[PDB]
Amino acid sequence: LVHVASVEKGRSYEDFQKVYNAIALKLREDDEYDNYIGYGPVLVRLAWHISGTWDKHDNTGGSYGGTYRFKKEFNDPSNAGLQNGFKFLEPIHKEFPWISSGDLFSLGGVTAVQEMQGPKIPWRCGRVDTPEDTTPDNGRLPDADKDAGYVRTFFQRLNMNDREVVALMGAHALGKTHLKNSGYEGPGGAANNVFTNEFYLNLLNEDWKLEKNDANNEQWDSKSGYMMLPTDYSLIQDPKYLSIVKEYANDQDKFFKDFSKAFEKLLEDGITFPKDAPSPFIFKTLEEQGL
Ligand code: HEM
Repeated sequence: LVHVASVEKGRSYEDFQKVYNAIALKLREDDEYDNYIGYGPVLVRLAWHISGTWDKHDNTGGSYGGTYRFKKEFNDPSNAGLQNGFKFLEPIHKEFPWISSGDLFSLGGVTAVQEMQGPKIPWRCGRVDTPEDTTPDNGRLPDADKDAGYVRTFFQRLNMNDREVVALMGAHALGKTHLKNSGYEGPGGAANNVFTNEFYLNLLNEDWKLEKNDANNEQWDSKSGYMMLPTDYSLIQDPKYLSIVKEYANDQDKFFKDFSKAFEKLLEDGITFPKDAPSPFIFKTLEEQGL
């Protein structure tokens, strides 16, 4: 399967910076969502789940085709709760009907991270919508109730290595688990709509307790009111993972730099970019624009 990036006709940096600003302006406006967390965390989760279907072996799945717009992927049990990120973006797609679905879902994730004061993420245009029959089947996204060997093995399919996996998981400092979506409940920290390295700090400094929640699932709970998933706590159980966790709890700039590279790579897996294709765009935030 080859998927070649095709820039939307005649579009350039300024067009996509207009779509960025539209998403970012609505993130500021619709602030009440999920008890004032706002839409940013569900939008970086949506960009991860449309990319996380990729399989390196046959180049199926991935962010290129925008296939989450089809019922099979929209109704995947693993995507429960992401309909709220879709409905947030649907106004903006009506306003810029020329951007492809893959591009709009991935730029929403980029915009949310930078607007929640994360690192800049280089983003590239050119994903092309593909037919309903290209939609990957349910079951390619990871279970939460498993251990470190499962996480390592699952992420080899998206060929991410240990460092990349640990840098990507730092995004679980954002938002929260919702019992009616996943059977898990609670936030992982106090700053859950500002991008920081707090996931790593909480993992190493809190007093975790294995408890059973109302959906009868086990999760790691702390006195402070935070929770960690079994696959999250996995990172301090494995010796290779645990020493990268310590590296990111001791250096927030290295965390930001490595997250930026692994999230771009995540979003680009499966796509062939021609050598005459434009460079990756670095978008300015509303704040850097005085907007
Ligand atoms: C083995 C890996 C992973 C598993 C099992 C997993 C699982 C989960 C689960 C069960 C939730 C709760 C969903 C809900 O109830 O609403 C969640 C939320 C979230 N995850 Fe993951 N995740 C994984 C990796 C990642 C990665 C790599 C990213 C992003 C780079 C990510 C970003 C998020 C975000 C931002 C949320 C919060 C959503 C919200 O607030 O609504 N996840 N994760």
